[PDB]
Amino acid sequence: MLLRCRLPGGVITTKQWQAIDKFAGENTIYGSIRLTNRQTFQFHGILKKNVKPVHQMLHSVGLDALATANDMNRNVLCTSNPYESQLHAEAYEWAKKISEHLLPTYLPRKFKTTVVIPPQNDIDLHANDMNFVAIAENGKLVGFNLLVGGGLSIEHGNKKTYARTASEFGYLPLEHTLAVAEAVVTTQRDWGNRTDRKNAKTKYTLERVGVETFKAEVERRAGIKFEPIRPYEFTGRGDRIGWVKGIDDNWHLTLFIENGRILDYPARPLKTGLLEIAKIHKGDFRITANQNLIIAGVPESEKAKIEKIAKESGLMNAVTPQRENSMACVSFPTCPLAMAEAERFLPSFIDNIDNLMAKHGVSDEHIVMRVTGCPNGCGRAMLAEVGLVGKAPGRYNLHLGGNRIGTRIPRMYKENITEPEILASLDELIGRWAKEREAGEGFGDFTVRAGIIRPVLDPARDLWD
Ligand code: SRM
Ligand code: SF4
Ligand SMILES: [K+]
Repeated sequence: MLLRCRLPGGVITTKQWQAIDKFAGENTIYGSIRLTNRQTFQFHGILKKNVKPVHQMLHSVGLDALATANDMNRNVLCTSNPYESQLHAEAYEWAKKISEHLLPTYLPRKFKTTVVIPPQNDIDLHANDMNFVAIAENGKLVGFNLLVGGGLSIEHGNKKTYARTASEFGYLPLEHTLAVAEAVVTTQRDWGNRTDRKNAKTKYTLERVGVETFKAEVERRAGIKFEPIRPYEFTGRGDRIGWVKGIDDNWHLTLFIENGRILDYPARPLKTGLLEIAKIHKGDFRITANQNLIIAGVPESEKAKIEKIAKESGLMNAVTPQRENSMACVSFPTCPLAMAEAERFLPSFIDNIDNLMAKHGVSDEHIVMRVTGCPNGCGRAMLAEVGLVGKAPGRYNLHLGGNRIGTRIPRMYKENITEPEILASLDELIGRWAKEREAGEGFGDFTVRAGIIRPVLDPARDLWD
């Protein structure tokens, strides 16, 4: 009653879309397509009668789901809508090559990989084991900076677990990408703590052996020496909602989809709308790491026809910058591990946050705000400026002090509190931010600067109070 597709970089054809739309509507309990924050999609509630039909459906359009249980990798991410549009094709080709290279070495724990195009960190590289940060010259990839060892999962009350950001190893020319990817994976395979499953992730391996030790073994196995890191900076993690110009005469329409949940709602036929777009659209779709959808490669002559369907179906309903930059995991009703609501909580929670932002005169601003239903961390709250981590029904740990670009873990601020208490705290804090912030200063950076919360500087040692 849960299927998830392999879909490197989130790129899905309109023929593939029509097939998964038909299956979702006819052969699942919930009737939805759920976009995931690893750039793929899920069905919910597949009856026993429809388990063979769904793998045959995927195969009929060239898709595979083939998970996982004995076979550990997850979907390889790729920046969906780079500002330098010409870089996407090559970066996506490399995400596909890496994905195919790592198809079945049993790993100690699942392993997550990304291809990132600065200045966008939409794929949230610090949540991932292995990250290839693209470096380009003259519109062509020349190589990657490698960052290793991110991961967000924690267990409540267990100070031996922690979220960790990823560590820079150095730069590699493009030709060494697959050798380096294999070397990182096999080093983790060999050095990971297999016995203790809560200690098996690469983030723990790196802390046990040291970054230089792991890096040296990767160099030896890959047959390379890393070069110094080549400069890169991120400016944000959000999607580019609306129309942006791509390559040639093409345009990309990114649609905000709340929680990535695609279903026909009253007066908002989101699912039928996307089907009608799939039937006329000349290009592909791209599922983003923010659970949104890009209608990619629209010729200028077709913009008006695509926008008409999107507007009439509810897919272009205006929301605040705050809502565009908020995210939650699935949680209830389908997740067996859920402690508190996330997806079903987020719309009314952000309604309340929207009122606080307006009350303090910052309705045009945003705070990267995420809700995760339990500390496994799928909603990526442990990279948010404001993160909520489910503890029990209606109760969350409130974390503060991440940043807009996702390079710092937020420390826990208040433990095991309800929504009214969270909103009361955030009302006070957003008020202070609005009045005391420096020009362009984000909410998370402010809570650190103003001494509201201490920063997390070295998570393996200082995440836990
Ligand atoms: C759908 C998604 C959340 C979303 O709203 O988008 C999701 C949903 C679930 N995740 Fe995940 N995870 C999703 C991204 C993540 C991420 C974020 C990311 O990868 O960018 C994390 C934190 C990053 C990390 O791994 O450190 C994440 C860490 C987990 C973990 C904890 C892993 C660990 O190291 O301890 C579990 C539990 C487990 O593996 O035992 C888990 C388990 C689950 C399961 C399958 C629960 C289960 O084991 O039975 C969830 C199914 C819920 C449902 O009913 O659909 N999921 N999960 C994401 C699907 C991504 C995908 O296509 O593969
Ligand atoms: S964070 Fe917990 S509740 Fe949310 S989807 Fe992941 S496992 Fe389920
Ligand atoms: K979304």
